[PDB]
Amino acid sequence: LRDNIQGITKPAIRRLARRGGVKRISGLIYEETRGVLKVFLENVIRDAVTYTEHAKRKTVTAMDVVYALKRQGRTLYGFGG
Amino acid sequence: RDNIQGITKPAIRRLARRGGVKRISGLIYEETRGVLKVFLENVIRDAVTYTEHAKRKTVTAMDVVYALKRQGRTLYGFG
Amino acid sequence: TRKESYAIYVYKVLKQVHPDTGISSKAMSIMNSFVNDVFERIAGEASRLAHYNKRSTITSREIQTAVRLLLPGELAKHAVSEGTKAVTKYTSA
Amino acid sequence: TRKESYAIYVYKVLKQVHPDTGISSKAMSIMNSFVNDVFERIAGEASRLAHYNKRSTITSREIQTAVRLLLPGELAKHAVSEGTKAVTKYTSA
Amino acid sequence: KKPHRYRPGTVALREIRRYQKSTELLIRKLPFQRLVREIAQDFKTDLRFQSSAVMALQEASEAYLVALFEDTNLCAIHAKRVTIMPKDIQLARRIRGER
Amino acid sequence: AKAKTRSSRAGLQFPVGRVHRLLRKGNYAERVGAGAPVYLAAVLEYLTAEILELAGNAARDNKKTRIIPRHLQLAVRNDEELNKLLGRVTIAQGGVLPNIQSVLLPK
Amino acid sequence: AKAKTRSSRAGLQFPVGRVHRLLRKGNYAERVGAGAPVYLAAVLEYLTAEILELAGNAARDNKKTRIIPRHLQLAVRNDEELNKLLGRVTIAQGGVLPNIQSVLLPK
DNA sequence: CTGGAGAATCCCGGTCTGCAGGCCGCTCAATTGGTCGTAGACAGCTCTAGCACCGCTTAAACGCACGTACGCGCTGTCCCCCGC
Repeated sequence: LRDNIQGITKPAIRRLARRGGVKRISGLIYEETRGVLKVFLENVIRDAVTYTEHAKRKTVTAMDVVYALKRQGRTLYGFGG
Repeated sequence: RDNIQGITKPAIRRLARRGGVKRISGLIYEETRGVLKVFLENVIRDAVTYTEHAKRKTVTAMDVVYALKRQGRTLYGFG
Repeated sequence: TRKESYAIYVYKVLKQVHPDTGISSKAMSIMNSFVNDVFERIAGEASRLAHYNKRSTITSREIQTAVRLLLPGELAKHAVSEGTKAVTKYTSA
Repeated sequence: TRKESYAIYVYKVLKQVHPDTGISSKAMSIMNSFVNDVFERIAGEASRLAHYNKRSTITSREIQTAVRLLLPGELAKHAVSEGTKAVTKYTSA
Repeated sequence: KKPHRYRPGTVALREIRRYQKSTELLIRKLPFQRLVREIAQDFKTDLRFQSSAVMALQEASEAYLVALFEDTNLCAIHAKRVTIMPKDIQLARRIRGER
Repeated sequence: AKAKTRSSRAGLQFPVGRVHRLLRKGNYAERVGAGAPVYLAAVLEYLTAEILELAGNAARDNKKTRIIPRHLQLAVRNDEELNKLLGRVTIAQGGVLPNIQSVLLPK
Repeated sequence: AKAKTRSSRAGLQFPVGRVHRLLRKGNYAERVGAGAPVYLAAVLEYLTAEILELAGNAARDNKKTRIIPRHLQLAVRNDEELNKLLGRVTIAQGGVLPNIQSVLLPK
């Protein structure tokens, strides 16, 4: 598993910005977006894995993700509750 | 009764300076007055709620501490 | 095993207000999660209130105080009215 | 009546790290507030964890997990080391 | 005998309208799962994953990214501009508290 | 006498007994008062009625007979107080409000 | 035999017995592990020592023998991990870090 | 201003299908009734601090004159992002 952050293609970020209400986009944005997304994903997954390990489990559940998001002040509905 | 005008422009300028602000427009002062008023309502409402639930008539500092804490603004040095 | 939820009561209320409106499963789970979250918020605030006042009981007064603290304006007032009405009805009957 | 605090223990810790540095009352008041804040944060997170795994007991493992979740990086590692060392020393003693 | 091309920007507005009404995910699922597993590799090996978990991460990340894009658009407009600059993103994240 | 549900006694759709059980099992306090679960059930029922009413209005506006997450998001975000309450909540498959800034409009 | 403090057994300065009592009375769980209060007191003592060391350094840099809230604020804001930990914490009379933007400087 | 032209979108039948919702058996969690212990509701007492007042004093706010630099409008250039 190497070089997957390039998997987020430029059209994907373009669609994300269009949903975000962005009309004109600079070309040197996408790598910054990828870095920020990587930071966010790392922060969430760290706590998710911490929860999974404290339960002595080997698979990560969505419910662990729910707790991790809740502890970071980002509550998500519709994934088990 | 216009205690909102008790917040004179020198105090606003001083706060901006501590905030690292160099040049200030003249329209700023009233905007700060309004924003500060909104903040004060938000805190004081909860403070009075806590004071009333305790069936008290005097607001204690601990009430303000709880109100600030539940708003995401933790304060130390008062209990 | 068996898991419980608020699905039946949510469906009852839906038929009460919009008798001719269906609901998808995902949305239904969304309401379930929403109810759970509100429950936790009110319960935690009530527990903090009780601990602050050095009390052993969670009464309806604490619930009302927590509702006032956690709800914005008109929502808080209407919820307080509803809770007081329900408490009065239950006490009378 | 009498109110307890952490003044003496913080004073001893200060004398350990800086055996000559004094302190003002406002500073140790802030110290006690910070100590209480950290205590409540860790204890609440540990209780949340215990309820998460359907367990009635709070052990040192729960506190270790809570500290790992609440403290960032090197602080978490060092605190884990301190807690483990203290636990091992107390159990051996 | 003309290409009949639309002016720069109207297509952007049309796709903004398109994507502000839809709700589906905008990212390919397989690359996102691969990246998620790659990131998780650095915390613990041989980790298994529920699919609902990966969907949860994808939804949360896309929502957060949309919010950040909306804030960045306001920041750039405050600079009386139309194109988004990375400095706008940095300022927005700093103001949010993430920096 | 025959069992009569406390929800019926207070005339509510939500299970007061389950609420009391959860209150006792949540480690929230040593003892739980008699009327507190009723109050909480009433509040939850009222809030549920509010959100369901708005969601049904939105779904009928979209001309569908079932409420989907999109309608829920629209109802929550369009209401000022509901959006204020759910300020930090992410709704799965909720989409976004179709809002476009004026300066980017073609002039 | 003679009473010996559990803190001494663990070699700590923070009162383990008080911590255990507060844990019991804090309504966190029905039962409390025996090794819990020791762990918590150790973590608290470590953090206290860290921030006290930084504050003493700051006070010495000000040629003052007593730590003031300004020293505490400076130490907390200067330490990256400590500042992140107390991100939403306001310290009374702590002031702010002396920082001026480059563009406002005379050129 | 203003028709055409082309592309984009809407809409209305027509068809298929997964799940929303209803039905059913069962069981365990809610209910009912009675016991008992004890938390707090309540009355009563004390005395602290919060409120109000008054008189000085002086630092700060205020008003104003004045001058300049900066926010803003305008213009020309180019490059780089968009439509394809």
